[PDB]
Amino acid sequence: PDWGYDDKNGPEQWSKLYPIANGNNQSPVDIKTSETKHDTSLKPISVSYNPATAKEIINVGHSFHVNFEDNDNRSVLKGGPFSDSYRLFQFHFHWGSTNEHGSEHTVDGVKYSAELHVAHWNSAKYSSLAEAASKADGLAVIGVLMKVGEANPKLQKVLDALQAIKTKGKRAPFTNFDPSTLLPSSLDFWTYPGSLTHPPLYESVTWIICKESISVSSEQLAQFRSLLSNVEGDNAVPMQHNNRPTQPLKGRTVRASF
Ligand SMILES: Nc1cc(C(Cl)=C(Cl)Cl)c(S(N)(=O)=O)cc1S(N)(=O)=O
Ligand SMILES: [Zn+2]
Repeated sequence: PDWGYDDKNGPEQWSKLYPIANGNNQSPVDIKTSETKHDTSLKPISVSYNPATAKEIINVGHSFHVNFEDNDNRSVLKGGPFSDSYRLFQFHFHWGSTNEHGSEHTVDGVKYSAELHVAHWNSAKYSSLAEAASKADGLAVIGVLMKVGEANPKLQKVLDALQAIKTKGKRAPFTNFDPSTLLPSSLDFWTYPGSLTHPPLYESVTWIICKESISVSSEQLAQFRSLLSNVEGDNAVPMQHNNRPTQPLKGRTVRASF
């Protein structure tokens, strides 16, 4: 695994292997609210997820992923800036080494403690995730800023599952879960054209960033950081952080739905 988040293989070094790191549509960004453009043409975000599409949780070494069956349109995102239906395939989190930072997106310079990514691919235009992932209109990702405070009970199934995937490569079934339960009450959002926030950093993402945060406790964040990046039997290496710094807007417009 050439890339990671440590001093030698981390975000400031990704450009050596992935020159798109220094591109014009890189994510995440700082959303400066004085510079957002309210767009009257934005429709409300519509999510409709079937809990039976939940499939598997996986320790991928730098993070963990919760994957969904994506063979049909049982679980879809519509509305907002999109004409096309986008098919749910994954959610995951980013976090930092301490409570002070850990989100990827920031709002008016303010860093949150963690961030939820709910990822979808354009099944109107493309035939698979692998095809869509490199296309400018291929991916739609909802970002939710997670503010340290009260324990969030909606995270329970996810946190309880981590003990079965402690080390790199471990995976387990993760079923009967609707991740719309993790979204805030308001789906008021910012949107901008951007990228995956880690390699391969493709500029394929329409970002949908929620205005409203969701909560997370200090102890729930500790559960994320207690996951191990090493394989079973090796020296324990906690997953301390996996958030990328904010990237230059390079003249992009962040639009507001509100
Ligand atoms: N950084 C990143 C990478 C991927 C991956 Cl691992 C692929 Cl192999 Cl496409 C994906 S995804 N949704 O897994 O295709 C999303 C992101 S993110 N953090 O939401 O921008
Ligand atoms: Zn992410």
